[PDB]
Amino acid sequence: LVHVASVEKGRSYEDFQKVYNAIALKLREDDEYDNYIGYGPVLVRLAWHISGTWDKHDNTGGSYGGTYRFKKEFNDPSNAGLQNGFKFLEPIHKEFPWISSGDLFSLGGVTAVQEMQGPKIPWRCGRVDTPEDTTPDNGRLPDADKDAGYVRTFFQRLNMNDREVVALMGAHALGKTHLKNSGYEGPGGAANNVFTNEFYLNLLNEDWKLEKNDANNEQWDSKSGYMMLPTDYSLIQDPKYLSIVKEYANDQDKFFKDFSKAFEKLLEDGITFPKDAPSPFIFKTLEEQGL
Ligand code: HEM
Repeated sequence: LVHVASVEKGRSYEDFQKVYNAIALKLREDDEYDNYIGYGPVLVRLAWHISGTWDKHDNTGGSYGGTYRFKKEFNDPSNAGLQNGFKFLEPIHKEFPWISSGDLFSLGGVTAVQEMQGPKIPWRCGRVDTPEDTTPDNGRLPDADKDAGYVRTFFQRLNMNDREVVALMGAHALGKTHLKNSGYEGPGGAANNVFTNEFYLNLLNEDWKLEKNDANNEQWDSKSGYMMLPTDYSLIQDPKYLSIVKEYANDQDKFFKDFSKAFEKLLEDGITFPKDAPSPFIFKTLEEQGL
């Protein structure tokens, strides 16, 4: 399967910076969502789940085709709760009907991270919508109730290595688990709509307790009111993972730099970019624009 990036006709940096600003302006406006967390965390989760279907072996799945717009992927049990990120973006797609679905879902994730004061993420245009029959089947996204060997093995399919996996998981400092979506409940920290390295700090400094929640699932709970998933706590159980966790709890700039590279790579897996294709765009935030 080859998927070649095709820039939307005649579009350039300024067009996509207009779509960025539209998403970012609505993130500021619709602030009440999920008890004032706002839409940013569900939008970086949506960009991860449309990319996380990729399989390196046959180049199926991935962010290129925008296939989450089809019922099979929209109704995947693993995507429960992401309909709220879709409905947030649907106004903006009506306003810029020329951007492809893959591009709009991935730029929403980029915009949310930078607007929640994360690192800049280089983003590239050119994903092309593909037919309903290209939609990957349910079951390619990871279970939460498993251990470190499962996480390592699952992420080899998206060929991410240990460092990349640990840098990507730092995004679980954002938002929260919702019992009616996943059977898990609670936030992982106090700053859950500002991008920081707090996931790593909480993992190493809190007093975790294995408890059973109302959906009868086990999760790691702390006195402070935070929770960690079994696959999250996995990172301090494995010796290779645990020493990268310590590296990111001791250096927030290295965390930001490595997250930026692994999230771009995540979003680009499966796509062939021609050598005459434009460079990756670095978008300015509303704040850097005085907007
Ligand atoms: C083995 C890996 C992973 C598993 C099992 C997993 C699982 C989960 C689960 C069960 C939730 C709760 C969903 C809900 O109830 O609403 C969640 C939320 C979230 N995850 Fe993951 N995740 C994984 C990796 C990642 C990665 C790599 C990213 C992003 C780079 C990510 C970003 C998020 C975000 C931002 C949320 C919060 C959503 C919200 O607030 O609504 N996840 N994760």
